[PDB]
Amino acid sequence: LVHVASVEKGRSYEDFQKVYNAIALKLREDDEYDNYIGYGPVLVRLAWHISGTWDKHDNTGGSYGGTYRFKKEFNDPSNAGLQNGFKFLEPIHKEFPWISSGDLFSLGGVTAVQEMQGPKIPWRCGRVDTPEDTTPDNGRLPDADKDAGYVRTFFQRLNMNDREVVALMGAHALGKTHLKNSGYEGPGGAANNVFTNEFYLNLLNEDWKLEKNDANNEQWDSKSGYMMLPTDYSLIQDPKYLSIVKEYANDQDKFFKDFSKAFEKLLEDGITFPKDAPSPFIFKTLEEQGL
Ligand code: HEM
Repeated sequence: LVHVASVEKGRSYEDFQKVYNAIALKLREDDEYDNYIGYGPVLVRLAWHISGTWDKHDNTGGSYGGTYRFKKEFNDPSNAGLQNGFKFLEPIHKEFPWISSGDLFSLGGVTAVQEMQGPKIPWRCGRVDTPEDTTPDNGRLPDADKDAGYVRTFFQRLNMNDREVVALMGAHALGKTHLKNSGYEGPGGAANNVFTNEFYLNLLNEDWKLEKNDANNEQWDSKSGYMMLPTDYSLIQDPKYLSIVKEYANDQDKFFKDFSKAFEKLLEDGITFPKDAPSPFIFKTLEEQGL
């Protein structure tokens, strides 16, 4: 399967910076969502789940085709709760009907991270919508109730290595688990709509307790009111993972730099970019624009 990036006709940096600003302006406006967390965390989760279907072996799945717009992927049990990120973006797609679905879902994730004061993420245009029959089947996204060997093995399919996996998981400092979506409940920290390295700090400094929640699932709970998933706590159980966790709890700039590279790579897996294709765009935030 080859998927070649095709820039939307005649579009350039300024067009996509207009779509960025539209998403970012609505993130500021619709602030009440999920008890004032706002839409940013569900939008970086949506960009991860449309990319996380990729399989390196046959180049199926991935962010290129925008296939989450089809019922099979929209109704995947693993995507429960992401309909709220879709409905947030649907106004903006009506306003810029020329951007492809893959591009709009991935730029929403980029915009949310930078607007929640994360690192800049280089983003590239050119994903092309593909037919309903290209939609990957349910079951390619990871279970939460498993251990470190499962996480390592699952992420080899998206060929991410240990460092990349640990840098990507730092995004679980954002938002929260919702019992009616996943059977898990609670936030992982106090700053859950500002991008920081707090996931790593909480993992190493809190007093975790294995408890059973109302959906009868086990999760790691702390006195402070935070929770960690079994696959999250996995990172301090494995010796290779645990020493990268310590590296990111001791250096927030290295965390930001490595997250930026692994999230771009995540979003680009499966796509062939021609050598005459434009460079990756670095978008300015509303704040850097005085907007
Ligand atoms: C083995 C890996 C992973 C598993 C099992 C997993 C699982 C989960 C689960 C069960 C939730 C709760 C969903 C809900 O109830 O609403 C969640 C939320 C979230 N995850 Fe993951 N995740 C994984 C990796 C990642 C990665 C790599 C990213 C992003 C780079 C990510 C970003 C998020 C975000 C931002 C949320 C919060 C959503 C919200 O607030 O609504 N996840 N994760």
